[PDB]
Amino acid sequence: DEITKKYIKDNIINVDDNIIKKKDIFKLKNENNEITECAFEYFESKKKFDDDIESRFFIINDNNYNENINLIYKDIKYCGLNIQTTGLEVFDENIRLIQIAVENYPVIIYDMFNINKKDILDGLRKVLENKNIIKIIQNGKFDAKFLLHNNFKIENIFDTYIASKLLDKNKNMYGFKLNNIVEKYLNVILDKQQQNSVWNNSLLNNNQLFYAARDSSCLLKLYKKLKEEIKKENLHIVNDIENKCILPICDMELNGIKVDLENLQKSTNEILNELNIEKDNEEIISLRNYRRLYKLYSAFYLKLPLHINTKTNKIHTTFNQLKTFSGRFSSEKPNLQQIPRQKNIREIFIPNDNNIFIIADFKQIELKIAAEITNDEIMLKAYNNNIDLHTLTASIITKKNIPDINKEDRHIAKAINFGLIYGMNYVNLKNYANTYYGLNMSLDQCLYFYNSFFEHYKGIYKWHNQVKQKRALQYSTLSNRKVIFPYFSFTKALNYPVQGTCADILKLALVDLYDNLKDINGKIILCVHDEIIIEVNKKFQEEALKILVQSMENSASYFLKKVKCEVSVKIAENWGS
Ligand code: NA
Repeated sequence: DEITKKYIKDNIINVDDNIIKKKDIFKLKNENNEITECAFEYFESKKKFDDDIESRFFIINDNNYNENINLIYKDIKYCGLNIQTTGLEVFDENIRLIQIAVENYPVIIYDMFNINKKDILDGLRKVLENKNIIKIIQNGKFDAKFLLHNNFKIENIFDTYIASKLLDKNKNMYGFKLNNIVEKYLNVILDKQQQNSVWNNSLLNNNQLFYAARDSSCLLKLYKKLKEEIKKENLHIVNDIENKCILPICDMELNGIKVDLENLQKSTNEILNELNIEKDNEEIISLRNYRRLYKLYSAFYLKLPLHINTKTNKIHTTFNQLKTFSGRFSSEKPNLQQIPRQKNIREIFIPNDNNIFIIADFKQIELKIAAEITNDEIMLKAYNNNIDLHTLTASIITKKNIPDINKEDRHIAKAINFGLIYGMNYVNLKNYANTYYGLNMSLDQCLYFYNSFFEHYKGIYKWHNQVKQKRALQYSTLSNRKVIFPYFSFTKALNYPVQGTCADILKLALVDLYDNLKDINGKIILCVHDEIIIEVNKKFQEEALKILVQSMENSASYFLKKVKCEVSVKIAENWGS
């Protein structure tokens, strides 16, 4: 095979006989400041492509290299970053190729396997590092993980998937592939034909480089149009937050979380013993106890070891920030939000030797947001004077005073608050309290709760009547996250703004946290519900404490402009304390 052996010096296998090595002159304007033209050797296709998408490209080996190529980067503002790797899991794979697409230029492809001189990469590294160069990516979290793990400081990322996923206003589950997005906004059907490629071998296939290169080219025009649609429907803030939240997410996944095997397998054998005890064993006893221990055992304790990286005893879960309807985070394999909320269990999660955990929580942020969005004078003033809404509600229900209040009144107040705020009638309220609070409150009594509640909280009353009357399907957030319902659901309609705003505060907090937590080399570990976990060296204890508090408070203060959030923090050696 002579045609196949045609471009072996460039580590390319010519299968379809469709590749051409062309050496020509390029019109650069760099060097010093004068227009300096330079000759390069690029590759082109014999077969002409249908629509107008760049397919010409350079390949970079340690053998063949031209410093002048770096001059292409000089004075750019955005580029199409797209890498190909030897698999999925970064920790057990290597980066094959790294591609950069530049306006009106053929794609630049670094071959990482054949390269060996570091000097070359300095161009790539400088670009990726350059805070002022926008790197356009498809599924940026993935590539970003690989790069950060392979030590490539990246910054200023624009994610096409995020853009497309937001412009969807969350009304479609599928249709977010590169081909689909391009086919939609650019109106160009990609040739596709991408079979299961093997980047592991040192010979690069012919067609795969073309298609791959195109997958970079389209990111430019696509970035332009998507950018335009974003700034049109006012989603700049959202995009800013999310696209900046990429790196924090990568930090979470890369850092993982260490687990103690002693207490783990101890609890395994113990709960297993109690399980078999219940197996050998009124009604509530056998049923609830057996199935409870069964879930804690099989559905948790037996599941967890699957994701334990044996040698490190770390769990590296995968996070998602747009697969959630509300907008909050979602973790999978395992699902951290699915793990029980007890002390005995979570105790098995520990920091590393010279490190220590810091765990922050947002207190009553749901009702705080609801208070501002609703703009209820009574609730806002109650918060401004540092008073728990449950204490308030309890005082309004029982007509007691703050000294004469008692814990049970706060209990009832909790049921009433979390019940009625999210819109529900006194009947369902009785069921809700009777189920989740075990309170035999008469229907008349719950009616009294309803009337007193809404009679006092006129803000909430107006909010409810507004939503219930307009019966809108479109809904937004303080970050302006638009969502479209299929049908008008009252509860969901009331709930979405709150949950969404909460999510926004969490993400913005993680971004600010990721940027502030660098000096003491502090690590981000976890974000579940309304609590965040960071791991820092025992030296930076009080420091990291102040940092975390200030960061979250700055976020909550960014969105909320007339409510002060209470961030309760605990410096711990365990998740449970
Ligand atoms: Na790709």
